[PDB]
Amino acid sequence: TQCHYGQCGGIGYSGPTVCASGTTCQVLNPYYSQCL
Repeated sequence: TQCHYGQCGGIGYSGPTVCASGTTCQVLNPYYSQCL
């Protein structure tokens, strides 16, 4: 699971899209999404 403030990823990101428990994948930009 992607860590806090890590890039969970947006469109085109096939890596760890699911953030760790306690963090939410928030889409900031189309391709850039971060675990807040």
